[PDB]
Amino acid sequence: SQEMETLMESIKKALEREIEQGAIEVENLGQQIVIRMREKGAFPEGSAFLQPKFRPLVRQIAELVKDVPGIVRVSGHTDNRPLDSELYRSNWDLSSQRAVSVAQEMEKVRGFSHQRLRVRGMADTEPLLPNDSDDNRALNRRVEISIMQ
Amino acid sequence: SQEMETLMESIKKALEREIEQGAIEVENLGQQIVIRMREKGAFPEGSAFLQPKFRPLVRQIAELVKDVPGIVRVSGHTDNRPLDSELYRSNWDLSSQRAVSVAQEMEKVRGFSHQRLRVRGMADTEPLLPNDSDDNRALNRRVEISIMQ
Repeated sequence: SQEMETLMESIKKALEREIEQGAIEVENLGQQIVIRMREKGAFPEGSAFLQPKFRPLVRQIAELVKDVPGIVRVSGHTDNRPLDSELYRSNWDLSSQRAVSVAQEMEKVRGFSHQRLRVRGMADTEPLLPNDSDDNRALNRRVEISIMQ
Repeated sequence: SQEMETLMESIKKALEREIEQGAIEVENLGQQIVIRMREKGAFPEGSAFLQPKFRPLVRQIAELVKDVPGIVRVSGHTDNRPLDSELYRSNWDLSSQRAVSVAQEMEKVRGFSHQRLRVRGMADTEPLLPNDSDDNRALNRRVEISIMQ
């Protein structure tokens, strides 16, 4: 587990500003490191299109973990509001596509193995917060990258 | 698992016909029941569009499992051939969207808990066989429904 702690703090350091700005949270979860990335500044609402300024952050994360063993699971999330858009068939679709964008962006980093990636759409099944206000529903719409040894 | 072993037989007998044809395969892996649906007959090649004749089979599976506890994880898979797609951005996308099509169909069944579902795209990271023949690749392109107690 030595590599877990060194890896976690290494990420914490490299992402210091993003963490301080609330755009990212990094915490240990059993034998996995979980990186949560807020919707604001990463995706436009209702869209899976990864936003320009966020691409490099994603690649940085990929850079940080490329030399570590273990599955990299990318998971998209929505709030519990039914979705009305013509582009996506449901919350499963949108949460799924968001994880797809991030995974596609990570595998562009040379040395980051494609084989390590797993993509998940979680729709509204794993809330962080009760869906009882706008601020909360927004925090639930994060994308998560889980590093699993 | 006795609730599972019963479940499994209920499934094996429910889908005996399709199990014969080779449309479905039912295995048991640990405390989990895996249903593998063959690409041919369920999805066109290169498409996440669930074929009309295959929809009722998916609903039937949702019916058979609606009464047991446990996560229902739907996973799409591809072979390792690069996707030549207008419609899909990558094998993550296509494999992902296939799992979305199946999940959306299952939750149309009354009493089936939306909250149980998980959607994953595995691309080519979990071959059942090496991608060295046309039969093998066709086989790798299945979709799986995993029932996890």
